[PDB]
Amino acid sequence: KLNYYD
Amino acid sequence: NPFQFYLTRVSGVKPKYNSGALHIKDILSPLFGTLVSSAQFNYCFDVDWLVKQYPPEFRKKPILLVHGDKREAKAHLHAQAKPYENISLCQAKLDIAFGTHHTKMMLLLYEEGLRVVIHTSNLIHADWHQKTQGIWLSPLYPRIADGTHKSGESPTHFKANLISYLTAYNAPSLKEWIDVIHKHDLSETNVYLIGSTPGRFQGSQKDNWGHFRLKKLLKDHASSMSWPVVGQFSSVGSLGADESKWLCSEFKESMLTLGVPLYLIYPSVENVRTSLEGYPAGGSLPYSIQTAEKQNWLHSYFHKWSAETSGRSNAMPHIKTYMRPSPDFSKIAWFLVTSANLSKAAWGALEKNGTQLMIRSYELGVLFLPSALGLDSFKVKQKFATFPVPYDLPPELYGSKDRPWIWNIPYVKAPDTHGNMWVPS
Repeated sequence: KLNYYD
Repeated sequence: NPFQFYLTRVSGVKPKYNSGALHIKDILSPLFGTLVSSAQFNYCFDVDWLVKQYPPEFRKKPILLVHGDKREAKAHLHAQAKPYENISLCQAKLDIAFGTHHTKMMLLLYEEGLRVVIHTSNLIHADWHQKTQGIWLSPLYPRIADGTHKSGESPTHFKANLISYLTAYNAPSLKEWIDVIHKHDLSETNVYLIGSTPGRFQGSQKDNWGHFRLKKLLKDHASSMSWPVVGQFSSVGSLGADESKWLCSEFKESMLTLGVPLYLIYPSVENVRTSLEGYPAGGSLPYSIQTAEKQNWLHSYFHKWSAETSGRSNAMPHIKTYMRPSPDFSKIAWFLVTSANLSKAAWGALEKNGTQLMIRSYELGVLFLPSALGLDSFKVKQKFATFPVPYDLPPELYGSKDRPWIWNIPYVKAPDTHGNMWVPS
């Protein structure tokens, strides 16, 4: 997961 | 300095504010040890970025990525890692819905010994650029001599507690790390480990994890003497229809244990709007309108982010901290830096008439207790024996026009630092 929004 | 608590480097503040600060490249530098192998526990990862933070000479040493990704997200992480032959992955089981593997920890094995780093940052460029984040650095733990009989244990039971935390993953690649820890001397450790792991915990087992773990430590290793509780975080779970369902009942009850005003610190929209990053800082403050509208009562406890003491008022917090200051905020009974946000998922919630503690997630923090240094309390270092609190005290209440940052609604009436609006979609 690259960050919180994907 | 007995605390070994550091903030990450912030780009775009005056150099004096980065002098005691650490970037991940500093942590992984050859000055810290001759690296042999490493394990990186985290939530979000950018592998290409991560590999570049290791010094070129160490870039080909084995790296274990401990993550919680499933299905497609797991496939994508494996794909980013594939190019790097030296990288293996460990998928932490998340058997409970809405759980995350949220722990941020580095295990660093060197020729000269072992280091444990427990911190608050995701392994992605933006978490280490312009945010307020915290780091605890263990000492360099030496290997226990080839022919000697020692436990390598500290008075805080850190070695056992860490092995127990890793043992709960029930993962083959972590058994090798458990064996490595067994071989080292962790006796110099002066902090207590506080972990969460997914599960439903009954009887004696309740004290092992989450807020009951904190409660147990505060009961056993703090002495009692109106002293407020401060909680500071970057994500907010669904806490229930009112303050008595969890926040002020089981959660505050654990936090105020020793041997009461509650301040919660969470960025307002204005804090985010005028930050170094502007509105995109909000990409790391994922409080949703769906959650917020269920619990408007919570917002009466909210206080602004302000960090003049560390020159970080414009560096939005991704650090999470909990502490117990005196009524005048000049000393504290204890301080906790952790990955755990203000959620039942992270801290645990009581189930089945209060005989069961349910935790959704992996979390890890370190507790600083005065008793571990032979003291009764710590004095607060007013400008970042003396504990470096990274934000200003006392915390300032939201003004009547302030709102909590909520990441999935638009902000289009005022531009941010970079002249932009925020329109999620």
